[PDB]
Amino acid sequence: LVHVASVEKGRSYEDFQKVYNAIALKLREDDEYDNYIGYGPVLVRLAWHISGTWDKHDNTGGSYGGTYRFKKEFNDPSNAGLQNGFKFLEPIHKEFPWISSGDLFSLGGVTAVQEMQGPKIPWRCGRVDTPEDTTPDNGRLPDADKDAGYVRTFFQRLNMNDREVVALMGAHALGKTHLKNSGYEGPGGAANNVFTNEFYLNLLNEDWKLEKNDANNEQWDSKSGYMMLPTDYSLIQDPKYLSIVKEYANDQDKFFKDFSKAFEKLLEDGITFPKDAPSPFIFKTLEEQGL
Ligand code: HEM
Repeated sequence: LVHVASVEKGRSYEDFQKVYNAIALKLREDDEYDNYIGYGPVLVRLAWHISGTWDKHDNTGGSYGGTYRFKKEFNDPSNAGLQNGFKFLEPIHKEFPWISSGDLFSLGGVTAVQEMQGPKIPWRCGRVDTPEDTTPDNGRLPDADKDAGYVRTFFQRLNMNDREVVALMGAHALGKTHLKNSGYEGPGGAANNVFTNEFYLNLLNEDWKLEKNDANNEQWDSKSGYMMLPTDYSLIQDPKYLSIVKEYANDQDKFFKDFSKAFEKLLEDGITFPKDAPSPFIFKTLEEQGL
């Protein structure tokens, strides 16, 4: 399967910076969502789940085709709760009907991270919508109730290595688990709509307790009111993972730099970019624009 990036006709940096600003302006406006967390965390989760279907072996799945717009992927049990990120973006797609679905879902994730004061993420245009029959089947996204060997093995399919996996998981400092979506409940920290390295700090400094929640699932709970998933706590159980966790709890700039590279790579897996294709765009935030 080859998927070649095709820039939307005649579009350039300024067009996509207009779509960025539209998403970012609505993130500021619709602030009440999920008890004032706002839409940013569900939008970086949506960009991860449309990319996380990729399989390196046959180049199926991935962010290129925008296939989450089809019922099979929209109704995947693993995507429960992401309909709220879709409905947030649907106004903006009506306003810029020329951007492809893959591009709009991935730029929403980029915009949310930078607007929640994360690192800049280089983003590239050119994903092309593909037919309903290209939609990957349910079951390619990871279970939460498993251990470190499962996480390592699952992420080899998206060929991410240990460092990349640990840098990507730092995004679980954002938002929260919702019992009616996943059977898990609670936030992982106090700053859950500002991008920081707090996931790593909480993992190493809190007093975790294995408890059973109302959906009868086990999760790691702390006195402070935070929770960690079994696959999250996995990172301090494995010796290779645990020493990268310590590296990111001791250096927030290295965390930001490595997250930026692994999230771009995540979003680009499966796509062939021609050598005459434009460079990756670095978008300015509303704040850097005085907007
Ligand atoms: C083995 C890996 C992973 C598993 C099992 C997993 C699982 C989960 C689960 C069960 C939730 C709760 C969903 C809900 O109830 O609403 C969640 C939320 C979230 N995850 Fe993951 N995740 C994984 C990796 C990642 C990665 C790599 C990213 C992003 C780079 C990510 C970003 C998020 C975000 C931002 C949320 C919060 C959503 C919200 O607030 O609504 N996840 N994760």
